[PDB]
Amino acid sequence: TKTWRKWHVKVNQNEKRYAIASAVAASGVPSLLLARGHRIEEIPEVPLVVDD
Amino acid sequence: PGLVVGLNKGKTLTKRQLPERPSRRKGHLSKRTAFVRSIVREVAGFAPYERRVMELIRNSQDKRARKLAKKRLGTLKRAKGKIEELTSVIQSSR
Amino acid sequence: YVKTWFNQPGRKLRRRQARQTKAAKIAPRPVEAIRPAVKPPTIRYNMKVRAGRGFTLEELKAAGVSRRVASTIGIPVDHRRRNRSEESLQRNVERIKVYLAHLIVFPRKAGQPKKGDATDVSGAEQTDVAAVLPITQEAVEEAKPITEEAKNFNAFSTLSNERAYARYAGARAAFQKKRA
Amino acid sequence: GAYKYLEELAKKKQSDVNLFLSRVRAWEYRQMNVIHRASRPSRPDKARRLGYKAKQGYVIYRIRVRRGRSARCTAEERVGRYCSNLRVLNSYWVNQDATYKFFEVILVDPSHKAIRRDPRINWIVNPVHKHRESRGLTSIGKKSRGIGKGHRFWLRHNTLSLRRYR
RNA sequence: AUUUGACCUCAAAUCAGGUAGGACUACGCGCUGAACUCAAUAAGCGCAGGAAAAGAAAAUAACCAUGAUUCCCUCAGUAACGGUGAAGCGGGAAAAGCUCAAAUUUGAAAUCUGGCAACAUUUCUUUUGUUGUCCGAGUUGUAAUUUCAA
RNA sequence: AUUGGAUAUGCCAUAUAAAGCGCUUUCGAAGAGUCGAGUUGUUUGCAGCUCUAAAUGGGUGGUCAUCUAA
Repeated sequence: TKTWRKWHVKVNQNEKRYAIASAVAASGVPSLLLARGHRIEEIPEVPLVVDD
Repeated sequence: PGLVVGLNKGKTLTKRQLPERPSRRKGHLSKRTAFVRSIVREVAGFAPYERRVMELIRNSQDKRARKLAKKRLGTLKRAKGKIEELTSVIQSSR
Repeated sequence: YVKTWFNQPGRKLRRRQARQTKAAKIAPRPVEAIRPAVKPPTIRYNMKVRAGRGFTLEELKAAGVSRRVASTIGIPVDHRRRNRSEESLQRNVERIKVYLAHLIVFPRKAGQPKKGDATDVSGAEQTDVAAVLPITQEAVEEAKPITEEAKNFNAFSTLSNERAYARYAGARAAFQKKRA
Repeated sequence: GAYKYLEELAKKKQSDVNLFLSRVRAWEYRQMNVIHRASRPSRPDKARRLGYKAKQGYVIYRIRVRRGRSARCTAEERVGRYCSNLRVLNSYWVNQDATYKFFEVILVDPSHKAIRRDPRINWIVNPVHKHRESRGLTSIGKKSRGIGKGHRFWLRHNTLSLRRYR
């Protein structure tokens, strides 16, 4: 084994921003959270917003 | 003409006269160093190939004299630089 | 022989700390010196302006600050560069003037503002040069009215002529010198 | 100043006076040792313009080396090895004959206080200047290894730089 | 005759005070250098440091000109050579400039090591200096001014 | 317990001086067996050897431009 194996991988910035935007949109959906495994049965509202 | 092509090609701006740079001066002949060069000249003499050039020039065989001078030094400009100097010494001796 | 880059984040962090240490050590003054506006020396980049090494003696003298004190107040001096056009001259001159106008000098020995100093110096603050002196690019020409003599002027017809003049310049250069 | 006259006379090496002096001096150094102390430099103008001052701490050694690598560099290395408590400042050609070239090497005693208190030569006391003549940091050393400024004057090729992201 | 004193050269001292060796070697600078382009590699030899080396143009350019060195991306696998293989420019990291010889202080060697005696000071009774006095170095040039940007 | 740099404060210093800036009615010293040439050797650069320079001269780039080596 050598140290100059390709350890890091380059991702396009637009692809990264696409994934992050989809991840936020996914977090704003109740059903995806239940599949994720979060016990949010009695969470009052999704997306959840709290004051400053 | 403010043009990209031509013998005066390039942009046109207001040209400024640059101040004189002292390192451009080197090669000038100061009066004091010229005097000192005179003193060492009269106290040291001339090299053996110079003496041969005196003999060659006093015999008036200038072609061979410049040919051997170029052979001794290596460049035609140095050979000419020698010749004018030793002829200049020649009329001074005369 | 291979050169691996596994210390790239480490080098980046070390450089940032060195900048931070430099700023802490010499905080009263900006961490970057003033730099002159200079044009690249080629046909491919002569349309841009970048930061030169330092100002010249002619620019320093025209601005009124001596080459001796210029280093002390933070104005780098380049003894090799020379100004071949006034356009660059007053350009770098006005860079220094705005620098000096925004410059405040703390009096030495803290006894009195001897000639060139600042009376009130409590407003000290470390700010970068780029904010006060933002280096710009070559001025982009704005819309201008149609010029009639230029309209009659063809264009590359001339570039063909002065080109043909340039290529055969030696041809007529011979012609005149041989017939004269 | 007489050093101008000394310098201008040193230019003309084929002069009758220079030829006679060189032969007599070269003969004298022959039955002298291969490396021997010279209490006063034979070319004071050359020594001064090379960095030698007539003060306690500067040492002049004369060395003869046979002809037929750079003789000036070899002379500096041998003198430096022969005087191990001295830093080789510079060296200069003084004489030559059919087979022997003669050089004078200027050395400085870093342990002497007249050197350690002089700000114009204090740089040589630092340990980075031990055996400059052997590492190739003298005038003839730099010229021999080709150190210069210009297009006329390796590790960047034999390596293949592999960046993190590629 | 010859005795006395100088200068020059060269010796001797278990003279006073210092310094060099050897080791480590990953990185650094040189010398040298094969064989199966290999490779200015491995081996051999010399020499340092915390970095070393390089460094303030006897530099690029042919532009509206750039402006010490080093490193990185790019130039570019291009020019070039017959597989080898750059550099200028451009973008960054970092920036800091200088010192001598060459000219008379001639109304004044103004310079400096060492010995002796005090005064001190300390990472330190362990360090580093100051003054006075003597001898010496030094006019075959030590100080101050000048380094071409002038 | 050390220090590194600044601030306030006290005491010595000796300026009969030194330095920067604008002008010249002035002069402007600048590195030699070194550059360079021929030849042999090493990967233009370097070295050995024959020979050996100049002072608006010398080096570099295609009369001009830029630098000022030893």
